[PDB]
Amino acid sequence: AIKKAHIEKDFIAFCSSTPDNVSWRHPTMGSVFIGRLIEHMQEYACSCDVEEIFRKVRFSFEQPDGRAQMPTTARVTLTRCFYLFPGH
Amino acid sequence: AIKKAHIEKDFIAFCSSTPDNVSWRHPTMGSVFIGRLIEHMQEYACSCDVEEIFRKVRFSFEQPDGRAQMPTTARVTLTRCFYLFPGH
Amino acid sequence: TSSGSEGNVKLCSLEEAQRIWSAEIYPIMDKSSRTRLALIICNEEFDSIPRRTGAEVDITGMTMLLQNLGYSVDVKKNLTASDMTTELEAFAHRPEHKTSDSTFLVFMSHGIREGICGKKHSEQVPDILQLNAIFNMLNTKNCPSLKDKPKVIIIQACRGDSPGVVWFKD
Amino acid sequence: TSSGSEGNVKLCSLEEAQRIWSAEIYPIMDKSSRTRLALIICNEEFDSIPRRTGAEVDITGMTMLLQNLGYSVDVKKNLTASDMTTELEAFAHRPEHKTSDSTFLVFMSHGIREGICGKKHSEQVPDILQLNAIFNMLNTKNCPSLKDKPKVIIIQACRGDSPGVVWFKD
Repeated sequence: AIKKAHIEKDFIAFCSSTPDNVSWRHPTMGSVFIGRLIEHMQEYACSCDVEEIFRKVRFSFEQPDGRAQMPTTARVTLTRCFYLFPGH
Repeated sequence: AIKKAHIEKDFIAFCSSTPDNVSWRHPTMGSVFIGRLIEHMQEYACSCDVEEIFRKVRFSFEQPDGRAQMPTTARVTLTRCFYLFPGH
Repeated sequence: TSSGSEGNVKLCSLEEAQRIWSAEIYPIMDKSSRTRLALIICNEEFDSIPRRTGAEVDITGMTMLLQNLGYSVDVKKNLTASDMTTELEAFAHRPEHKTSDSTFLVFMSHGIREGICGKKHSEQVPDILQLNAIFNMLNTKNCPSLKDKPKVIIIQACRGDSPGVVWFKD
Repeated sequence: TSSGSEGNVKLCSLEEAQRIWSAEIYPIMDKSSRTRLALIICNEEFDSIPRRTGAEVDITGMTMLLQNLGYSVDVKKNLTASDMTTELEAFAHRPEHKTSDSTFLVFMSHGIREGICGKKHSEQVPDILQLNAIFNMLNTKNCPSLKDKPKVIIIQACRGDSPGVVWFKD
């Protein structure tokens, strides 16, 4: 027996900036978005689902300085909450 | 005094299906995605933020029938949770 | 009750509102002074592509829902991509957005991979409004009145010809 | 402690796990049997466009983080769009995905509006991997092993030349 399934489902993409816009990278400290994502994942993976962690990363970029960027969540087909449950 | 602000922020888009794929509409009952969105908004606006409501709509489409579609959240720059607080 | 302004939308109680309330939620303006706006663009009658039967049901449902959530709803029907652009530009310039905390945009039409079809659309001469254009017209540069405010875009449309399914054996 | 397998990632306690646990969460496979996979593609050295200094810091950080979250990490460096495609195709065919509950994809390179730049990219002859291609290669049709499983895609790249800011007076 064969059954139908959605061709595209359970995806989430997280980009370093909005369309048309630059993303910044420190020559010694690394990419701003990457460093910020790691920091938030380390802190919030235990209690927050992936979508919420990405939202928190976005909020941390809210106040623009000389080198501004706004990370974007794109093409989301997550039907459930993705919890990492670190340690498990 | 002038200050910098992000060109694109606080957006959320919700599409009726995934890219490349069809969206269905009943000739008398209306569009499946539209009817389903209204139903979920009526029920969950009181307790859930907009992003979570959209996720619930996605889950309701999980099991594919003869006319399948998977609604997609796109280009999200919401830095906070959007609660409708109906009645307020 | 359905007789009220909120209609069929389940109400949030004062105990529920305080249970949610954090510094990670969008602020909501006072109900007595706020002027919330929403826009529905729905294309039903087309020149070349078949008529969208049941579109009026979607208009009714969405219009009532957004009114129940507290938005004043502008409904525009059967527009070209150029007319949609002009209407979006006019919507972004509305002074009520300054005394609003958010907005909703609803698009309902035939659709392809490139975007949403206007009333004059055909495979010979395309009449398409891209999602990118909607975002640009409503962003901080072109709509400063909705800065820091949630902008929800809803699109009912095909994004291609594929059924969106694959087979698997259980 | 940082000496453990989870490193600097704060651990979820058993009391916290039950507090979260509902039928709206992705299932997690047994830790003893699961074979979680992750892929990092990072382009540092290019033919025409300048070198991405500090990319190694990103590789280290992301590699360690995903390992801390329980993923076996494959790291591939300095690839063209064609080579990225081939690597993605190979990743989608990995048998470990069948005994995995999820995956992470990380892309780190120079970028334009159309997508991510390969090592051979120039304005004369473009070498671009589009986001659409990544999704297609990892979907239910081309990667049935990750059906119903969360696929997280992370992209560090420019999406254009604009600074992404507008001015306003306070």
